[PDB]
Order: sequence, then structure tokens, then C-alpha cells
Amino acid sequence: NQEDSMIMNQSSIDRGLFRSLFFRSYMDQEKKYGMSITETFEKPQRTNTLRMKHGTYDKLDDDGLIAPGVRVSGEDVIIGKTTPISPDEEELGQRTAYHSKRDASTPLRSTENGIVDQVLVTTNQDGLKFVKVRVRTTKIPQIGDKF
Amino acid sequence: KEKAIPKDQRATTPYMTKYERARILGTRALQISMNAPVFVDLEGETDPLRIAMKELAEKKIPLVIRRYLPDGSFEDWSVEELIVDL
Amino acid sequence: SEGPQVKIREASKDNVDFILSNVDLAMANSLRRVMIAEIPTLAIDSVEVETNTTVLADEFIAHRLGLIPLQSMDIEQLEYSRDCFCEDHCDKCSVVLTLQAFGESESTTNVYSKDLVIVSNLMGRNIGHPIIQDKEGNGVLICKLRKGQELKLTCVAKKGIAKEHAKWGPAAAIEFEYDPWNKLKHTDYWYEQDSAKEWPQSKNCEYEDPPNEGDPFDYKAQADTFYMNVESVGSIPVDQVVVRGIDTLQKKVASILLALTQMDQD
Amino acid sequence: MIVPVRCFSCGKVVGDKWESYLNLLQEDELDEGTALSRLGLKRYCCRRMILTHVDLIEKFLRYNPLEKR
Amino acid sequence: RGNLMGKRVDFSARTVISGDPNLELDQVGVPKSIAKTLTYPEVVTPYNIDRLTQLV
Amino acid sequence: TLKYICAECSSKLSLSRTDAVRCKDCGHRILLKARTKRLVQFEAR
Amino acid sequence: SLHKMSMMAHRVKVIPYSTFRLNLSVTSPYNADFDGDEMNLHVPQSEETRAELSQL
Amino acid sequence: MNAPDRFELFLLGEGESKLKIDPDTKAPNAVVITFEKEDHTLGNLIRAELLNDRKVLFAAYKVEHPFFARFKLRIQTTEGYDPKDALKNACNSIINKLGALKTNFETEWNLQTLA
Ligand SMILES: [Mg+2]
Ligand SMILES: [Zn+2]
Ligand SMILES: [Zn+2]
Ligand SMILES: [Zn+2]
Repeated sequence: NQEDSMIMNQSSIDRGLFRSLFFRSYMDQEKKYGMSITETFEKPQRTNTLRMKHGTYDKLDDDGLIAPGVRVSGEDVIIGKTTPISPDEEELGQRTAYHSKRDASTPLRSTENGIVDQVLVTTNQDGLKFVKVRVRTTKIPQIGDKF
Repeated sequence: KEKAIPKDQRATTPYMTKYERARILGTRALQISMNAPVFVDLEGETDPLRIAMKELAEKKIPLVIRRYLPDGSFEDWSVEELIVDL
Repeated sequence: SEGPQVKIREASKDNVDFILSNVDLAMANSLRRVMIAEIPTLAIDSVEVETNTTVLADEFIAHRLGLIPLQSMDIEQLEYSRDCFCEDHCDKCSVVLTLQAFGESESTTNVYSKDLVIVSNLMGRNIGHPIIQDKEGNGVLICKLRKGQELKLTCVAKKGIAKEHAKWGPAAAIEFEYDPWNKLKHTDYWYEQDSAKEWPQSKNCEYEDPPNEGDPFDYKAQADTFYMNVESVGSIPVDQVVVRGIDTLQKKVASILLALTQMDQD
Repeated sequence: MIVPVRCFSCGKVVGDKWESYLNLLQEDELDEGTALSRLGLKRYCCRRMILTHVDLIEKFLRYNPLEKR
Repeated sequence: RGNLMGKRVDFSARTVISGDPNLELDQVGVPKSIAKTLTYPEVVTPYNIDRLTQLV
Repeated sequence: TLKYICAECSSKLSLSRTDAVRCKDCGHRILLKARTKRLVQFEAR
Repeated sequence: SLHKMSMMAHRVKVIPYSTFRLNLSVTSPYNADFDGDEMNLHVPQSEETRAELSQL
Repeated sequence: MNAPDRFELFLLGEGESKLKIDPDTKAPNAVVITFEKEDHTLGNLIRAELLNDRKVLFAAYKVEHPFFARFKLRIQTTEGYDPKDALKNACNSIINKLGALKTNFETEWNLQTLA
């Protein structure tokens, strides 16, 4: 406990001393680029989506959102969104006629994890559909926390 | 080669410096780690730095330090003849 | 039998007070440490939530459930899940409880520990039942619900020791004192004018004679005649707490001896 | 939010005494210290556990449920 | 000043510090995750072939 | 289709991709996704 | 890092947790305490720099 | 997160032995015993009982780091006496003393009435 350090009771920590809940919110919108381009909430597939993240899309539903109460970990996608691409653009190869969409999903923070608490879907002032997803986590005192 | 001072009139310190020792040890450790021939018997060693330290202790490092002077001249000092007292 | 002596001063269902005489300080300290951190006990370890519309979080309720004390009288008949041959859990190494609460009334409804229902095969054992230690017959106030809110979950309880997590701790505060008159000079009493008048006398001072007030300091004396008081959370009887602490310490020493013999063979 | 199940310092069960403490304060018109002593809480570690607790679950229960059933 | 004299560098780590009275003067405790992230390139030699193979 | 809940009148709705985000009963424009029906495991530590 | 003693070479010790650990006697040269202070760690990538770091 | 699993405190790992005994070259007839997954509870008790043996010249124990649950015990006995035998004697004394204490506690408890 030297130099402004402290010693905490592990038993007290186990019993619930200085334990906290951490809520983190993510927001995403469906942007409409002109009369031609528009983004949509989707569960992108490996055969029709390009540049999709290496994470796991198993937790998404048909609407591209994780239902509340599901556990998520690092690199897990919580909001799945796709946008169309213009032809005549090949990147690192791997671009065939099958691909017609590209991923623009919002992934969970790499170091964070928890359980999805509440996801709400609504429309903004412009009428575009946007969603807000909240994730809970438990912070227990550690050997680096400040009190 | 007017910039090479003959050995008979060298005026620099005859003692190896800390920086010279550090660079000699590092260079010899790098060479050993790159599978260089070791001229000292090993009683069981795996660290190239430790092997280089043994070589320096027994004066078996075939390297010469070219000490430069502010005017561009230089003096060549063998590691074997340089005293390691620090 | 002519070894450590025990004299019980007060015995109850929650506290046992005794004098442990003719014993070593190391032995007494090890006894209390083992009684605090190494007595096996049954507690809820995993929770699966089927419905939770409460104002509280699933992890919150899981922690509160895991801190509920459960009966562990026959814990020795239960097996460790790590040492059991089963996929996840079975009746030989775990106990399954279920909680179902609904807000059927307009007023707030309290979900206590008495609402937990055992759905496993106890096989005639005496473990699993939550401890009820209040006049009204309820238990720990696990949660509160309003009209229209439901809590549905299943808890799986496994045996463990407080070293892994404090929730398995079967012993509460343990009074531990010796030499109330400071005859061994193991403490230098801080004082301003008079240490004797500034430091209150411990209740145990009545069981030992006061200093002779002028006799030379006894340098051959050793610590002994410890006064101990064990408090139990209710998972197991307090006398059982003491007995199983001694048993655990004996088993640990015997394990050391067995390991030494095993190495001797090789 | 709700009364802790166990005392942090020692681990005594205190989550089964919140209602009794409130009843002693209200119906019996007993002081907080006397009620704590009557409940069997001798160590000040448990005394503070029950004395300084704030019941926020009551306020949280005033909001309408998010989901019905 | 912003990109030549000083610049962002790799093979570095940052985190809170603590005092350990059981550590030598020159010893520094490094978290296991930071150790697993930071790497050192060791050249394969007859003296470390087996150890490097075991690590691989 | 997926099941949602109005954020004001707490009515369960069944919405498709084409249907507009709106409560057909009261008209509220905020919907909360229904909790998943698959069990989630929690440790009691 | 106002002076050369604020950046010194240490020997790694892989320990359990999420904080660096350092001896108490080396806090004064670093002008550091454990109220939340952070310190940087850099890993050399060559034998020459390794030996220089350990010898100077 | 880098917090070790709590069962590492007492559960022995793979390829790990409870005791690791090595001779000590610092002095004659001295040995160092490393106890794995053990702490002060056993260290202090065993050391205190060893100090009571008349044929034991040195008995000490230490825990190098509280992070790891293991401790070292240095034992040096008189010439002709095995430190292994000294440890065996101390352990047997502990077992017998604990058994006597358990019997005394049981007989005393059976005499009470309130519980
Ligand atoms: Mg500071
Ligand atoms: Zn089993
Ligand atoms: Zn308490
Ligand atoms: Zn509505």
C-alpha cells in the first residue's frame, strides 16, 4: 500500500464491495445516398457481402440486430448493415459477379464484452430508420482500479 | 592514408569505454546468434550475450575499434589490447 | 487425550465460545484460518435465466442468489464437479433449484429464498435447503417485483471452499484473543497519560489473574490459553464448523505425509 | 439498490433483516441503534450495513414495466 | 516535431503501475496479456533450436 | 417477421422489413426488441 | 521524462494481473507514485539493441 | 482481464507435484522443500512444530510472492538425522495433536444443553 496504494479485502470484493454496472450505447442509422444508393439493416452473407469483418455474425437476426439478453464478446457484430457498391471496382481480387453488397456493420469494442440489455428501433427527424443498442457489463475491483 | 595514425604515436586512452564495450558485446552477440564461429570453449551456454561476455573476458573477440577524431583522422585499437577495467 | 484442552463457555446454534488451552499459537491460528477459508460448503454456482422483466440485472440477481446460504450438513456425500464424470452436472455432484415469481398482486411482492424449490434427486441427503433463520419464516430478500413482472430462473449449486469464492464461507466472525493482561509483552500499548486507564479491559481478563504488580517480566512464558468464539452463517452447525475445520487441517497434513511417502518410493 | 445479502466485512447474513428493521422502526417506535441491537447485529460492520443502506429498488418499482406478460 | 523528432512507435505497452516489495530493483512486472502481445524475434541457433520448436 | 414491443403502450407487434416502424395501436414511433427466448447462462460469482 | 533516469532498462517478470509492478526504491528517479500513474514499456527488436539496453 | 482463476490457489496443475525437495549447498545436512498450492496455514504450523524438535538446528519458511500459492521451507538438522525424517515427525505430531483436540472438543460439546 506504499506510495498512495491500498490493500482491499478479496472476500469483501466477492461479497459485493465497490461493484458496478457499466452500460455502453451504440447508435446506427440507415443513410440514403441520393435516389440510387441506400443502406439497409441486414445479416450479410459470405457469398454476397464484400469486406465483411472477420468477427462472428451468428448472433444477428433477420433484421440485423441482436435481441436483448444475448451475450457478446470482442469482435462480435451487434448492428449489421449493408450498402451497395458500384461495378468496375475490384479490390484484392475476390470480387465476382455474386458480390453485390458491402458490409458497413458496427462491431463491439475489442476489449469489451457483456450482455445486450436493450435495443430500440425508431426513426429520426428525417424518417430514416435508426437503432440504439445497449450493452451491460460488471466491473469488479481489481489491482489497478482507483478509489 | 594520412588519416590513419600509426600505432607508435596513438594518444587516445588505452582503456575500453563503456560505449565501446556495449557495442562490442552487442555486435558479437548478434554474430553468434547468426551462427558465427565461437573461439572460446563453452561450459554450457545458450545466451549469445553471455557467450560474448566470456569472449570479452578471455580476449577472444576478433574486432578492432576505429576511434574517430574531430578532424577526420582515426586510430585503430584492438579489443585484445584494450584494457577492460570498468 | 492429554493434549490440547477445550472448555466451552457458551454454546448456541449460531455462536460457540470456548477456551483452547495447552495449544500452540501456530495451531490456533491455523485452526481459525482453516475454519474461515477451507471448510467445504454448498452454494449456487451457475444460474440460467429464462425470463427476467425485473428492474434488476441478471448478474445482480445471480450474485444475490450465489450469496444465499444453503444447507451443507451432508456435503461430504456430494462430489466435486471437476472430479465427477459427467458432461455438465448430475445428481451426484450438484443440486438443482428453481425460482418462479410473478407479480400477481397490485402491491409489491417480495421474492425470498423460501421460494426456491429443489428439483433434483437428493438421494436422501440433507443438502440444498436454503437456511431460514428469522421469525416470519422467510429468508433472504432476494428481490422485489411489481404487477406484471416475472422472474424465472434455474440455479445449479456445487460444493466448494471459500478460497475459491467467499460465498462458500460457512463461518462468520471469529473472536480470537490470548493473554488479555499483556503478560507476554507482545504489544506496546499506545497511551497519552496512563495506558491502563486509556485502554479498556477485555472481557476475558476475568479468566486470568492480574499481574503481580512488581514481579519481574517472565521471559520463559509462551502464548497459550486462547479464547475463541466462532460465528456461523447457518450453512452447517457451529460445532460442525469446528469439527470439520480440525478434520480439514488433519487431512491437509496427512496429504503432505502421503506425498512425502510417494516421493520416498521413487 | 436492495439490501445486501451478506455483510461485506465478515459475511454475516443481513438480507433477511431489512423488513424486521423497518418494522421495528415504524411500529415499535424504536431507535435505529436499539433495533440493530435487537436484530442481533453486534459488530459495527453489520450495523453500518443495515444502517446506511438506501432502498432504490422501491423507486425503480414506480416505473411501468417495459414488457408485459 | 510531430513526425520526425518524435513519432508513434510499435512494440510498446502502457498501463497503470503498482509497487511490489517482492521484486528486485531492476525487475519489472509485466501483465501476461501484454507479454503475449509483445514479441521478440529470436534467431534460430543450435543452442535454442529445441526451445524455439517447443514455443512454435 | 420479428416481434417488437411498443415503448409506451407495451403492446407486442409483429413487424416485417416493409412495414413502417410505428405502433399500430397507439402510434408511438419507438419499439423495443423482444427479449430472446433462448436461455443465457450466468455465473453466481 | 525530464531526465535520463526517468527512462531505464528493466528485466521482464511475467505476473498475473493488469498492472505493471516495480520496486518501491525506483519510484524516486521516475518521479512516480501509484495513484493512477501510467508508464510506458518498449521492447528492443535486435541483439545489439538488447545488449546496449542491458549494458548502458 | 488477466485475473487468474481462483481454483489455481489449491488445485494442483498438470505436471506439478505437491512437494519438491532439493539439497541446500549453503550448509551441511540442509534441505529446501517447495510446497505447491499451500500457504501460511501449513507453513507456520509445520515450521512451529519443527522448531520444537531438539535435533533440528534451523527451520524457516517463506512465501516469495503472495500472487503464487506456494512456499519454501528450509530445514537443517543435526548430523545423522534426516530432514525428511524431521518433517515426518513434525507431521505425525500435528496429526496426533489435532486428533486429541477433536476428541476433547466433541466430548466437551456433548455436555452442553442449549445446542
Ligand atoms: Mg500521481
Ligand atoms: Zn457429476
Ligand atoms: Zn459484519
Ligand atoms: Zn403503442
